[PDB]
Amino acid sequence: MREVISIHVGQGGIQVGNACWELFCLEHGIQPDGQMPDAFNTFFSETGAGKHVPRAVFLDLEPTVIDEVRTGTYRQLFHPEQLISGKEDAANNFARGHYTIGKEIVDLCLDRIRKLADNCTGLQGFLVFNSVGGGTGSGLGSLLLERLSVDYGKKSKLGFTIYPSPQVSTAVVEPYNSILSTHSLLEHTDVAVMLDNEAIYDICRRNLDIERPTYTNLNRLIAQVISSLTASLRFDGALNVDITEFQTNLVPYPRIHFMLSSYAPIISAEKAYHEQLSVAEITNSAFEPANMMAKCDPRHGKYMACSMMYRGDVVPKDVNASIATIKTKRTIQFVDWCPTGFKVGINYQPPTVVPGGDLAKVMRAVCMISNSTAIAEVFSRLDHKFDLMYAKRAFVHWYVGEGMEEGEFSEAREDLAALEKDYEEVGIET
Amino acid sequence: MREIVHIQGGQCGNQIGAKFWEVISDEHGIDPTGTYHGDSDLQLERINVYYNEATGGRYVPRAILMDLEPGTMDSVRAGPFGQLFRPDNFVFGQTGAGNNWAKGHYTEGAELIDSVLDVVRKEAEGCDCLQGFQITHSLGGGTGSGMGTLLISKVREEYPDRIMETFSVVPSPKVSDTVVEPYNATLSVHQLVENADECMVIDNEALYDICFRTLKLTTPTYGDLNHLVSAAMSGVTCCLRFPGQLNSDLRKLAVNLIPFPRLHFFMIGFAPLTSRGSQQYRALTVPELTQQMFDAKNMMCAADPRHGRYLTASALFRGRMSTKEVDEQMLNVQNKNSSYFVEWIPNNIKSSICDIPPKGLKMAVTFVGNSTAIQEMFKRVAEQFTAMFRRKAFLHWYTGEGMDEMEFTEAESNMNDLVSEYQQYQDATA
Amino acid sequence: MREIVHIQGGQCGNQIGAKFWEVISDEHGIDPTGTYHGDSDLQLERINVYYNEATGGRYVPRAILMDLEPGTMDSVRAGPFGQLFRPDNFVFGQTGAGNNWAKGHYTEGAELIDSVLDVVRKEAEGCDCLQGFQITHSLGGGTGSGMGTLLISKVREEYPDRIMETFSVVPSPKVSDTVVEPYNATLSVHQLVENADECMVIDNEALYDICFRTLKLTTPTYGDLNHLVSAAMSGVTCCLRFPGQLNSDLRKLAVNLIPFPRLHFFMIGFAPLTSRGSQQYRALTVPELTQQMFDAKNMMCAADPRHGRYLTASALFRGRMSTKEVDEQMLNVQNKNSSYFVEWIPNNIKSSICDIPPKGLKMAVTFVGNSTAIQEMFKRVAEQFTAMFRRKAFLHWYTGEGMDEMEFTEAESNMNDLVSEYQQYQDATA
Amino acid sequence: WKEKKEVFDQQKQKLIEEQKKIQEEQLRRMQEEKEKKEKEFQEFNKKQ
Ligand SMILES: Nc1nc2c(ncn2[C@@H]2O[C@H](COP(=O)(O)OP(=O)(O)OP(=O)(O)O)[C@@H](O)[C@H]2O)c(=O)[nH]1
Ligand SMILES: Nc1nc2c(ncn2[C@@H]2O[C@H](COP(=O)(O)OP(=O)(O)O)[C@@H](O)[C@H]2O)c(=O)[nH]1
Ligand SMILES: Nc1nc2c(ncn2[C@@H]2O[C@H](COP(=O)(O)OP(=O)(O)O)[C@@H](O)[C@H]2O)c(=O)[nH]1
Ligand SMILES: [Mg+2]
Repeated sequence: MREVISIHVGQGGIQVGNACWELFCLEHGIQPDGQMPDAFNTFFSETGAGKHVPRAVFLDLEPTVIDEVRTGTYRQLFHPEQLISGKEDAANNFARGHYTIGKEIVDLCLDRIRKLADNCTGLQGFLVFNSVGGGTGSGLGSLLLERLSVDYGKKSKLGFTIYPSPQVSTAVVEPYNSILSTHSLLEHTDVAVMLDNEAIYDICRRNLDIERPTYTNLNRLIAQVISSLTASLRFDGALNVDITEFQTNLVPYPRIHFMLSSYAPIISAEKAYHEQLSVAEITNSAFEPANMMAKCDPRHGKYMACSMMYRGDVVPKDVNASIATIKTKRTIQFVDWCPTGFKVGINYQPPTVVPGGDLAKVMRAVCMISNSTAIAEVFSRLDHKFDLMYAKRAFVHWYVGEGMEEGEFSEAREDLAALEKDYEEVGIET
Repeated sequence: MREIVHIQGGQCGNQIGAKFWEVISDEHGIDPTGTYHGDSDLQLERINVYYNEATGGRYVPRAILMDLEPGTMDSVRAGPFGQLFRPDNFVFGQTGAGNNWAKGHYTEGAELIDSVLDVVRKEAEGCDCLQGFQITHSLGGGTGSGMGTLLISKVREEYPDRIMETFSVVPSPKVSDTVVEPYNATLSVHQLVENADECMVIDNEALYDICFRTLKLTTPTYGDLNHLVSAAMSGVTCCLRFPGQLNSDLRKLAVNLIPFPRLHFFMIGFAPLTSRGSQQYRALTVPELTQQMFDAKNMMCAADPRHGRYLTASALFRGRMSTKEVDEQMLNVQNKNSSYFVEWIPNNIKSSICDIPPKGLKMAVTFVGNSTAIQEMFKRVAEQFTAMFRRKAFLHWYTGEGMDEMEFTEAESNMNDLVSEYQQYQDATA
Repeated sequence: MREIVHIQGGQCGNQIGAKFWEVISDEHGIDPTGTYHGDSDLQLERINVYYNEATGGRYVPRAILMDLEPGTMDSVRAGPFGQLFRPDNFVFGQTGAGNNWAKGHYTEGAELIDSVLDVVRKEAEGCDCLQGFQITHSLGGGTGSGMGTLLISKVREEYPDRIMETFSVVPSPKVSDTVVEPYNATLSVHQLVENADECMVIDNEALYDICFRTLKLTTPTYGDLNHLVSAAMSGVTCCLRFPGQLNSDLRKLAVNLIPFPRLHFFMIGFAPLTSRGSQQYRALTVPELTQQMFDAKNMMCAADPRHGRYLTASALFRGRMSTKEVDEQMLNVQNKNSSYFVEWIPNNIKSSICDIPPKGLKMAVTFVGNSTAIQEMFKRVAEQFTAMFRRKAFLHWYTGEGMDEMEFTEAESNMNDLVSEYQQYQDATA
Repeated sequence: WKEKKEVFDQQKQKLIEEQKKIQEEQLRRMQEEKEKKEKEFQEFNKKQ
């Protein structure tokens, strides 16, 4: 009687949704056709006899990815008319997907959301995935969040956004729409998790020893993180954690809800079994700055609160004995007004392996969600990138001619300045 | 006659009860199907204390299970001895509290509590002669620490002359699993002192310390901590269910261990406890039991009892033994430690003997002592509370559901006043 | 001796009777072929109450079935126990009323009623000593609420000293299946108060609430509501067909439950009612029966009985039990709830004991209480009536068959006067 | 300094409390009456 609905918008969102939906189907024993040859209820729904239907909706204005989905092996799984598709792409223009073509599509998505919600009885909250540096992704994510915040109100929404890397970039105009989308979801999303690609590339290179990774390898790690986060809702555990038990433990103030994640262990089968993978060493590896899932240095800032999930055969006393060691270290310092900052969850189900993938099978794993003061650097560098081109009003004509006003750029800049001032104000000791 | 009903709330309380009832059933020879298969006549004479009688000759506990989420009770039913509980007594909500005290005490816990109070009233009105209630809950969680404490006040308002027990687990700063523990601990201690006739604090840190040092087992789990807590719980009411040289119900302990109505926070301990490999070396004698009973590491709390002076003490011996030896040993443990006993109340140790030992053991002792050393726990809890509250961290979650900071200030002031007036008698001299 | 005849009208009444007669036949061991196959001697001693004797040794109910359309009686004949009914007693028209009260009471119901009155007179003149009549019909339909109530007046005019029962289903505003329900409900209540010696209101909404909450069965159907109504119907006349400690016919209840001739609208309830999975947990005792008997949710009406004060109450216990326990429990249920019992009539609860329990149950109770809380149903019915009548909506259908608005005004005024004078005694004090 | 800090804001909330208490005191003192209903009932009963 506990449910959650995941929203996938944009090319990156759909490509990570595919990645998480192989993993969930594999973890619950459901074949790609949707047929089994009481834990499924969190992500799926029973049709009365036979197949299961995911509680997910796919959105995009550009039809190529959806058409690829509707012809692959998973054509029989998803309901045919929840893969909403458009005709014309926003083409990396934020104003297009927020004012011009997204408005005519958003009504169908909201109707689908209502039709899925009326089925659930214990709706925990929503999940949303969107790559920020694109037109349709950021614009439609903003519009959907704004509609949901007023249609439903206090229901919790979680956002797994992928911000651009510090120096590596695929587009040339992504700072503009990244800043605008951050403006939009700052006052509209309860949790936002950092996911830039460069850090995960470094993780793959160093640990998985892959020298030529593709997007699928990144999306599989993200899917594993999602599964670790939501395992506690569908498996028995000695110390459970619910989604609603987050803003009471990781969010000191309503404005501050951007945090960065990490995962451990990450290791290949060729050298995994030569070492014992004790809980102490994995919880040490999880706190290593080089294993952050976002390219930010935690040594440059304080910690505010750490929520970290275990799964497997871990014993609570071993967890406490390792939290003490971390509190001992002099290179990790917490904020003054937080004496204890750890929330611990323990689950019994070990992580599942996907055949043909990178990760091996292990009995212990740890996933941490940590809120730290050091996150302000990404905001500062994105702001610096934005200012350089906004000084000469470059690329603005592509946005003014799509219905957006001239002054809309300035207030996003002011909100980022306010956020950066707030992060500095919080981190000073009393 | 003089029976009590069981009420438990939250996940921690449900897990404690899931072992407490197993221990009681094994003691009385009740199979997991509710059928008596015991050996001794005394096993059935006073079974009305905890068990009711139904048609078909089976027995059903008079326990009431409540939580704001259905998962824990849906899991405890599948465990051993899970079928004994009457399905009608299961009451649950569909939302949960998310470790937020305000949600579990003002908004959600207020509407649901009518249904559980209905079954509580049904159970109490029916029974032959009420002795009282015993409550198991945790102070580290939202729904538990809120709904349980509000239920305490509601029960006290309707049965002012009955006795009330509470076994409360307080969050230690060593093993912290939730970041918002100080808030709902401090808020709960405020209400708990006003209504509970007896309170018994239990700490996970002390349980891990005991398991690692005395039993010396490699991998402690929640099952061992629950088993120790269950043995301690059963030891208190043993003489009320079995004959003995000096019977002593709960009210007699209440008279003899509480000097002033606001000083009713005890810490307990169980003896004997020996490792598997050393269970053959030791010989069970009254001196061996009493030397381990007053041992500082044997207390179920991290509070150090030689950092203060005992106001009073109690011991509940089990098994057949001579009373002269018990009295002389109690005198000896009080003459050799005169510095740690307050001097203006002479003969401050109570003893009782029950002729029925635990199954598998020939002698056992349960210790309940009211000491001034408990101040250290409230001191550190208030220290963390005032470290976190001065910045108003995580305050918006509580203030968004009708609560204000004034109730936080009053709670802090009352808790500090309790801390001060509890140590006031430590320096008092005759 | 002192037997009664059965008369039913409309589709709802026919469906109620189709289960009432099945229940009676199963109680007396009569096969669907009319052949006795019972086990106990008492099953045949008082069979003349409901069944007649014909050649060949078979038994035939003295029931009269009437409707303005032939479909329902053509359908009830093919059901189980449908062959018992004498084909001669089936009277029907070829047109129907179409849920129009005027058509079923002035134009069509007036011409047909002579034939049914002929067979009614044949049945009553013949029987040994008449006790009275019992009527089952619905107030939400046209033909039923018209022809049944006119037949009530015609029967009362010819047998002024006999007793008359009516089991009336009134249209609740929650589950509404007909838009013209208020008109024919208000018109029928006007005539029903003037002639019926007893009236028992039953609501489909309360039956659904009971089925969903107490029995906890997933999919209620009309068969379950009919079964509950049939059990309640059979419980009233049980002691008139079986020996007991204190026999009490219908006239004795009429004397003791009606203080003033216009206050004869009761609401009933049946106990025990338990789910299939909990039928083994519960133990049948007099306290368990009496606590469920006075439960507010157990009433067969949505009216809330703790919103008013009982003028009087009645209970018809079944099975072999001690009278001292029954009397002391009745006293206890009246001392603990003195606020909900009117004070100027002391000892306002009647009890009766019958030694023959229902087949399959060891104890059963039928509750008939006259309470002031019934005013709420007439209040809402009149509210809907005056909301619809002020615009003269759907009035032309009624006014086209000789009826006028003056009879609507008089009916509304008389119903409001009944509502007022029924609550007049609620505020009365001694 | 820290123990010194422990006093002033709490004193100001109490003063605010005095005005609130004053209104309740007044409120309790306001009282009004219910005799009219009794007189009217006395009238209602007489008709009955
Ligand atoms: N992690 C990850 N990021 C991706 C992936 N695909 C695209 N991105 C990121 O998404 C950004 C651009 O947005 P896209 O998702 O590609 O396109 P869009 O969101 O649909 O917006 P449009 O261009 O209007 O179609 C790029 O800067 C990429 O870094 C992916 O498969 N995995
Ligand atoms: N002894 C024991 N303690 C437990 C168990 N499960 C959780 N706890 C403790 O309970 C605390 C969390 O309480 P929580 O589950 O949030 O209570 P709730 O909010 O009422 O559900 C943790 O600090 C644990 O130490 C258990 O099985 N046994
Ligand atoms: N208990 C019960 N109620 C019924 C059944 N069928 C219909 N009803 C109720 O009867 C009402 C309609 O009455 P109707 O059939 O028009 O009566 P008629 O005009 O005399 O035929 C509906 O509101 C239903 O709630 C049944 O099988 N059982
Ligand atoms: Mg695209």
